[PDB]
Amino acid sequence: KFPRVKNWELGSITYDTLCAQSQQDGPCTPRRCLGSLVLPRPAEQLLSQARDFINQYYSSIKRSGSQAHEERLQEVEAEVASTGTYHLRESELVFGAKQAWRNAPRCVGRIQWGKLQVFDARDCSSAQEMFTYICNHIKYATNRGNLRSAITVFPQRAPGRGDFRIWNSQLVRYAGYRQQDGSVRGDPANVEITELCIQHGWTPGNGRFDVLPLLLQAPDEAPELFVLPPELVLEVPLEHPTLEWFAALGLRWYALPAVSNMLLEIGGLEFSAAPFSGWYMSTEIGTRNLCDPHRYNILEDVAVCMDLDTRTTSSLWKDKAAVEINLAVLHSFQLAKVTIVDHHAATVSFMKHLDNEQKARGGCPADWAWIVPPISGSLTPVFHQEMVNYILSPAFRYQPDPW
Amino acid sequence: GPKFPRVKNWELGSITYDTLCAQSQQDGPCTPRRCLGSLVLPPAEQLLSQARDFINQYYSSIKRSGSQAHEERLQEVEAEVASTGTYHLRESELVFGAKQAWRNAPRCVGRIQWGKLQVFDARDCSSAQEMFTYICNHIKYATNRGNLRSAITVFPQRAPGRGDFRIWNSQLVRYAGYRQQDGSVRGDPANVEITELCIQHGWTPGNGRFDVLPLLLQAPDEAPELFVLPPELVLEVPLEHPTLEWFAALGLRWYALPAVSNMLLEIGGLEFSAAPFSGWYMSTEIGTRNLCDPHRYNILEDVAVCMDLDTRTTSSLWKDKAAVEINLAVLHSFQLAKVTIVDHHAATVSFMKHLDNEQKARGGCPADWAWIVPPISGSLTPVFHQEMVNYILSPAFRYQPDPW
Ligand code: HEM
Ligand code: HEM
Ligand SMILES: N=C(NCCC[C@H](N)C(=O)N[C@@H](CCN)C(N)=O)N[N+](=O)[O-]
Ligand SMILES: N=C(NCCC[C@H](N)C(=O)N[C@@H](CCN)C(N)=O)N[N+](=O)[O-]
Ligand SMILES: C[C@H](O)[C@H](O)[C@H]1CNc2nc(N)[nH]c(=O)c2N1
Ligand SMILES: C[C@H](O)[C@H](O)[C@H]1CNc2nc(N)[nH]c(=O)c2N1
Ligand SMILES: [Zn+2]
Repeated sequence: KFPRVKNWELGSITYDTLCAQSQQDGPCTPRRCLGSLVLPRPAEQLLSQARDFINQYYSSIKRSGSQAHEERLQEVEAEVASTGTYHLRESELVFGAKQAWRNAPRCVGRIQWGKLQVFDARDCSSAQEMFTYICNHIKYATNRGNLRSAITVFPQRAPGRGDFRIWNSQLVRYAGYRQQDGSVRGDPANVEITELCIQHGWTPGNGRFDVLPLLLQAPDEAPELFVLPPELVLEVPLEHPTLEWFAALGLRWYALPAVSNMLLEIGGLEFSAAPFSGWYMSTEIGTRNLCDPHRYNILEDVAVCMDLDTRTTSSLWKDKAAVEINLAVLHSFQLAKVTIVDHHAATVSFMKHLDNEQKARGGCPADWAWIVPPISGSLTPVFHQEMVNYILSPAFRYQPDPW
Repeated sequence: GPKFPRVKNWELGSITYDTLCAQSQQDGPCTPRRCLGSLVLPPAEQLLSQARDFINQYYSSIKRSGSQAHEERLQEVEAEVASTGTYHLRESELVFGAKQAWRNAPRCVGRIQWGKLQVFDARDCSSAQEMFTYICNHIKYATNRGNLRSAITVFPQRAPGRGDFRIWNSQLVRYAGYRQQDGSVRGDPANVEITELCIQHGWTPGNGRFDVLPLLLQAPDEAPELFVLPPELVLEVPLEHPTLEWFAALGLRWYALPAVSNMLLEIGGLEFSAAPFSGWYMSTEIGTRNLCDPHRYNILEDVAVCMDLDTRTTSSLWKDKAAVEINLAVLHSFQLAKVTIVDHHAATVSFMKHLDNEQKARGGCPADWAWIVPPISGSLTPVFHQEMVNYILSPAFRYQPDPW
């Protein structure tokens, strides 16, 4: 029943009893674990999810069982029985948003979960309106390099009607232009979305870091193209602290990470468009985006620049190159006074979070493969920490691409 | 589409379906409610079906499934288990089972070599002293003066009532761990307990940072006897860095032969409580875990100081910089001393090749992602981008309780 969770660096042991609160199934079975896979292969229902969430809400404000709680439960009941759905009060939406983040098994920056600026954009009715909301989110979230965690929530999904959607995976991304020989100019992960924009009328550029335009879609309407104001998108030029030649690579990366393709679920209500943003962990840029073989794959260039023996693996030219690249990122952002957290500082904070959560809820869902950084795994405390992964709600989930 | 786990490699975009998982006959630690994938430690009738299953596996491997020899061996096993409670494997069956266990090991990234394993049968062994002889022969052959050769020595199987054959040490070669007066540990903290058992058993302990421990071998129903390994047999590699001339002055060293010895080899229901196996190292086992783990030698800070790095702030990546040089030092000294070793880049690339081989051969390959991805430079190796299905196949290697 209750799993024994152990830390092999300290020898400490805990028991996760929070997992018993999981109402949704994961991909694993007793016959085989599929935990390393990235994606997941009625009034009665909604009403129970709803009641559960309203319960979670009143416990949070410690007025559980009070009159306000009973009344709110009747309100939800009344509305669903009559209309087959219901709506969240703004304070409830704020609570749910923070809970969804807190329960995100794959997020290592959850120690911040309680500090989330929630923008209610549920009174939105057009791509143009979505665009203004998104532009405000960015201005606020970016805050002159002193990033602030924020989420903007658009109109919930409705039976029969189409979903409100942001077609980009993130609010800010660089284009990927397929060229003559199947090669790619820019970010290879964004080839498809870069072409969808062009197909909808965007005048493509020809650089390695062309910030893409947003394709916003209001219910049952073809998406609309919007270009983000260059001054709204803060970027950081990457230069190395000692290798004067690094800058010559002209590498640069935007300061704001803001997933916009995930779905936010609360009390059974589904918000198909709810972009969120906190701040980068340096490895996301230095390791994954700049070094993945299917991304900017610059590992070799930096290696040759450092004059390394890229002739053999055992020379570890790749490992050496990666480290400087990550150092270059940390340095640059620090130099541009833009918020960023290295993977050591980040994982250290997660461990406290795991402790805070152990005492607060008796456990914490975590996905090991995602919590452990892409470089220097065992050198971080999370590597040595066993973790239990299960699905809690409020939750952020993946959803199909709208095309 | 196919009703089997879909597996994707996000670097190449390719897909496969694992159908091999259908063959697993033992539940794992997970359930639809929660994944415990990251946890390290998560009846004549029953023995009969396990054995029949194995025999079938054997005859399939030699392409004689359904034949008379097959149907006769099955008859033979039932007869034997029927009038004794257990049964015995044939030479060729043990060799096939030992290799399959290696082959089925979810946590081993070196499985591409599973085919080339030297199986030393030692089921005749009847004393602790003879256990020592067998082990010394293993080390001698496996070490092969630096050109390591995969091998496993199988001792007598667990018998009804009779005591198990057990090697008390975790590996045939391990360094001592001495608890100090002030609380710290001299040597390898991981082996503090076994070092204490070697002493409670008459061993005259040394006081170095790298003292090779003696072996505590145990024959059925007898207390363990203490055997000291002849130094000439235990090959060690002094570590030095290729350009940091001062690294050699740290006096760090590591043995060449990794030989797990506390694992139980299970074949067709038979349990081999003592069956030490050895291959060769992946540089990160030494350079990253053993030398840099906080609870091991913990030399990260020392090395960082020597490189004159700013250990006051995390964002300097002093830990990352040192770990890299240490790992390179392990690779450089092994290459220098002509001792077999493989870095995490070559190792993982060869494992990708293995996955591709097993896809065609068995329709899948059970793998533990957390154990396959190396402790450093994770996403720089191809396995990180490879999804993996994990399940228990038999024969297999299993953890077993400490004999004491
Ligand atoms: C305060 C700064 C934060 C940091 C440093 C942080 C860091 C991370 C990192 C490293 C990842 C993995 C990214 C990847 O490898 O693709 C992640 C995933 C995630 N984070 Fe956070 N996070 C932070 C804030 C937030 C906020 C504000 C939210 C939303 C309210 C959030 C929601 C999530 C979710 C949903 C995932 C998993 C997404 C997926 O499955 O792909 N994070 N976070
Ligand atoms: C040929 C060279 C080999 C290499 C490079 C190799 C490499 C590895 C590595 C890196 C690990 C993980 C070590 C750890 O983190 O504790 C491992 C685990 C394992 N290997 Fe291999 N291996 C090789 C040969 C063998 C052989 C000969 C066998 C058995 C016949 C074997 C059986 C296993 C098993 C069962 C595990 C997991 C044990 C556990 O759960 O602690 N390996 N191997
Ligand atoms: N630090 C954050 N990182 C989010 C990183 C998102 C990642 N770069 C990405 O592209 N994720 C894919 C999912 C990749 N499996 C997506 N569709 O958004 N988030 N934040 O709020 O501060
Ligand atoms: N390279 C190998 N490494 C074996 C790794 C052994 C590891 N150092 C260790 O101490 N393992 C624990 C098991 C930890 N789960 C043990 N009890 O032997 N194996 N080989 O045959 O080539
Ligand atoms: C196949 C494997 O699950 C996949 O590559 C995972 C591993 N760990 C990860 N960890 C983080 N933070 N982000 C990722 O995208 C991944 N990808
Ligand atoms: C808690 C976590 O399971 C533990 O630290 C695991 C992770 N991956 C590992 N991988 C290998 N090869 N060896 C190990 O000892 C571990 N330890
Ligand atoms: Zn699992």
